[PDB]
Amino acid sequence: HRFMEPYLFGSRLGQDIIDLEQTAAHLQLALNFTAHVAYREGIILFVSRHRQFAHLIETTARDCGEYAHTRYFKGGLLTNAPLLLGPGVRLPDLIIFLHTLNNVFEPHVAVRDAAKMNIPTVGIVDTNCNPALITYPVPGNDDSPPAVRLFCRLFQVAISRAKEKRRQVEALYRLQG
Amino acid sequence: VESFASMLRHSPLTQMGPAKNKLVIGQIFHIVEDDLYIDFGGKFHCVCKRPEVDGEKYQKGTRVRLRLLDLELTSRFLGATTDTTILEADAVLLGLQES
Amino acid sequence: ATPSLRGRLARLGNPRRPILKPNKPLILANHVGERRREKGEATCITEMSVMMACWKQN
Amino acid sequence: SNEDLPVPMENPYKEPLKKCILCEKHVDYKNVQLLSQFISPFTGCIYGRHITGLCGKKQKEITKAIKRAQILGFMPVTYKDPAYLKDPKVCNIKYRE
Amino acid sequence: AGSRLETVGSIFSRTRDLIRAGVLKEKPLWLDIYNAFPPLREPVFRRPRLRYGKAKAAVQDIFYHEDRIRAKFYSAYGSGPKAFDLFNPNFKSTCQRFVEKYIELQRLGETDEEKLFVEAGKALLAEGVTLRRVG
Amino acid sequence: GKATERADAFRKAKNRAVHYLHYIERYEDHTIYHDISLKFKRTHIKMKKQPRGYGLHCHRAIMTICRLIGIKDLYAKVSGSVNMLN
RNA sequence: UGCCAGCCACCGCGGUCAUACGAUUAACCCAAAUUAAUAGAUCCACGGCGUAAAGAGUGUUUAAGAAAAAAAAUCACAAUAGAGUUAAAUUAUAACUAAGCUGUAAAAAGCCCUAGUUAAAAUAAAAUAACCCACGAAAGUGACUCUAAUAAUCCUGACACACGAUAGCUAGGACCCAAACUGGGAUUAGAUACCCCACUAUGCCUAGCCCUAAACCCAAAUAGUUACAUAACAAAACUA
RNA sequence: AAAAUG
Ligand SMILES: [Mg+2]
Ligand SMILES: [Mg+2]
Ligand SMILES: [Mg+2]
Ligand SMILES: [Mg+2]
Ligand SMILES: [Mg+2]
Ligand SMILES: [Mg+2]
Ligand SMILES: [Mg+2]
Ligand SMILES: [Mg+2]
Ligand SMILES: [Mg+2]
Ligand SMILES: [Mg+2]
Ligand SMILES: [Mg+2]
Ligand SMILES: [Mg+2]
Ligand SMILES: [Mg+2]
Ligand SMILES: [Mg+2]
Ligand SMILES: [Mg+2]
Ligand SMILES: [Mg+2]
Ligand SMILES: [Mg+2]
Ligand SMILES: [Mg+2]
Ligand SMILES: [Mg+2]
Ligand SMILES: [Mg+2]
Ligand SMILES: [Mg+2]
Ligand SMILES: [Mg+2]
Ligand SMILES: [Mg+2]
Ligand SMILES: [Mg+2]
Ligand SMILES: [Mg+2]
Ligand SMILES: [Mg+2]
Ligand SMILES: [Mg+2]
Ligand SMILES: [Mg+2]
Ligand SMILES: [Zn+2]
Repeated sequence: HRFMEPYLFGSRLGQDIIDLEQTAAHLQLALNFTAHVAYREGIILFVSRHRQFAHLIETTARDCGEYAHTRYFKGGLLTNAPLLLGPGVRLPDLIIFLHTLNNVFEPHVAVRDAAKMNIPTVGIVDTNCNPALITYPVPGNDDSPPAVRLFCRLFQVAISRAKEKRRQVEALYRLQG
Repeated sequence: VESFASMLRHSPLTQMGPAKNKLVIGQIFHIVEDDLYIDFGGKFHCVCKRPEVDGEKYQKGTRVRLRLLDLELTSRFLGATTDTTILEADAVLLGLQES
Repeated sequence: ATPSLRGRLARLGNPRRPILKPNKPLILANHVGERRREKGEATCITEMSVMMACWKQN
Repeated sequence: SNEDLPVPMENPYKEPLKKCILCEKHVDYKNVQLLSQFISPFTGCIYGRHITGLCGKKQKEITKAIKRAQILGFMPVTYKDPAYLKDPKVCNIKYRE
Repeated sequence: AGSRLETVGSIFSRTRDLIRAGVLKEKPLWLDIYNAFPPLREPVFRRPRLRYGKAKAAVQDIFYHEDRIRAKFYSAYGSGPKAFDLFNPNFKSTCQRFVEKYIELQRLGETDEEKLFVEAGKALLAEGVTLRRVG
Repeated sequence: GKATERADAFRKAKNRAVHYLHYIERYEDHTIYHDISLKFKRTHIKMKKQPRGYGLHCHRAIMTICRLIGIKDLYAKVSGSVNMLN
């Protein structure tokens, strides 16, 4: 993509290599932002349209206690919330993209709808992705099983620590008086 | 603290250079009735045909030898702004961890 | 091998006379054309002829 | 200060370019045996690039040589000479299936 | 209610200005975290315009000095008998052994390419790897 | 808002205009920060920063829009197409 | 009253259906002034030229203008003008065989000095190569060989100079084949058309004119940039 | 092949 030029280290015989210095620099902020929303009782949803690891995304989300969407994204899901989901619902406060592109190789619906509804989006963007709309983009690899498992485990522990430390903070709040 | 330039210079993929006609070890992680999904480990997973000799010996987790042809099959077509990604790699089967 | 396309169409950057003049833009579509059904033809006119030869002779 | 940074130098893995069968060769109008391999044995047409597989210069040169030899009195136009009919097949066209 | 405009700017600006004007009377929870830890680039929409003319991308190809030796090794003997193991992080290949011999032969004050090549090829026999030259 | 009935179109426009809200930076809450010369599809707009005593000498629609926004002092000239949407 | 009477600056209104015609009431704006007409002031482009009006058919040059930072000039292939040659087909012309040949959806007309095969000058044109993209300023050029040869140490520039497809004119020559026009035969109510046959001007060479094209790639020339930025379609938007 | 008008 034209917008991945600053996020790349170079090109190894046609194949572009993403430098991991800015990847880690972005991932620190990404995990911190993801953990803070979970700490402040926020709804976190893992959007990912990729028919290889979708089962792993629902397993990770269920273990985290957050919500997931790996199936076909309907039209007015995030915009027409009072109709698609229920009379009055709570919009997800954070959207995690593990695969910003769908099976058509087009930008996802949710990355546009989150920007429309002022919903923070943290996303793993590949060399063919568009990071202009993602609030917290992390340049990485989303097609490697080890890379996606690493990202899923990192986002699992980021939520787990946030929730647990919220519980001990509330426990100390109870002892405060 | 080790720097990415330093570890990338010593990465095995850097040592391999071009991926044309290179012998690699891969491990099968998925099995279809006749297609074997072999992860040689570079970026993507190649798909191969089950041979006629010792066909029952190919199971999930088996290590095999591949002659890599291309890391990622992409090409340009008429009126296309970017390539058409196949999300796969090109490789052929030679043996199964001859040791 | 695919025929070359450089310097064929009429563009601002093309200095020479256009070579190819497309009826429709050369954009590869997402669907192929439906297969054509073959036109039928009469059968065994040859054997009908030898059938009628008996009738004309006998 | 990093000594492991990539250096901007020419590609070492640059494979040599493919050559036409007659790169750095001499095409002549008197070599009917050579000119006959690029013409059809039954009709006498001159094969194109997609059939012969020659880079841009030698295709025009072989065409000019055939056209010159056909009028100077060295090669027949309508057919390929049966004496040179048994030459090795260089063209990529297959008639009998 | 809110602002559903994407091309105007980023989400943080469209929430902050709405609250400053007084339309959005409720602070979203993520605004405080954005203020505390902002990202590197503001999430403003930028249209991917095509690049015409003589302009070219600014990415530079990754090439080192060891690639010159690896090209000679692959041109002479091709792929090594020891197949490449990409799972091992500390895996050293036959070409890696060849280039490690080449660098030390260079440090030994040898400037001739033939001397740097054939001597390394013979030295590999001391460790006992088989070289298959391609004719 | 577009509908078969005029009242329905009015209601649709009212309910759909709130969802798309801009914020206009107004210098000292009466005039824009700097003169703006903008080229839209086919409509040219030239707007110049104006003093406190020059109240909304603009087009008859720009005056209404700026009255809704909060701009009290402005001068605007529109050239080319005068299409309302553009 | 009902496309009648009539009204209007533009749109336009007149249906036993008029807030637009005529009258009444009511209302609005001016005011000793109010309307109508004619003159004025102001109003066109520091904008554009692919599809709406616009890039002139081409090159050179005079006058005139910009030289604002630095670089360059010249190579396979069908530029052009002369001279020579012809591989396939076609035909004038002879010999054997047949009574048919050509013709269309079907026919008719025409030719039976016809048709097939074997030999054959002259004229015209130059399969495949060409899925190539070169030459020439443009028009234009691709069967072969030879000679001459393709300006500028390279900005723009006319009403001046030189070219300028086909069509048409004059004189001489050529005429296989194609064909305006014309004469027959089909179809049609008509067919002075599309369909079939024959033939003339013409297409061919030399010399002299004519100076026109959807001469269009509807995108002017010279050096550039991918910055801002999609009226629509189309070949993306732009600078000096 | 054929074939007009409102
Ligand atoms: Mg990817
Ligand atoms: Mg030219
Ligand atoms: Mg068209
Ligand atoms: Mg079509
Ligand atoms: Mg108007
Ligand atoms: Mg009146
Ligand atoms: Mg009136
Ligand atoms: Mg009245
Ligand atoms: Mg005008
Ligand atoms: Mg015009
Ligand atoms: Mg022109
Ligand atoms: Mg003209
Ligand atoms: Mg002449
Ligand atoms: Mg004659
Ligand atoms: Mg007759
Ligand atoms: Mg020819
Ligand atoms: Mg020149
Ligand atoms: Mg000039
Ligand atoms: Mg002329
Ligand atoms: Mg003439
Ligand atoms: Mg004649
Ligand atoms: Mg005729
Ligand atoms: Mg007639
Ligand atoms: Mg023309
Ligand atoms: Mg024009
Ligand atoms: Mg000019
Ligand atoms: Mg549109
Ligand atoms: Mg009539
Ligand atoms: Zn060659």
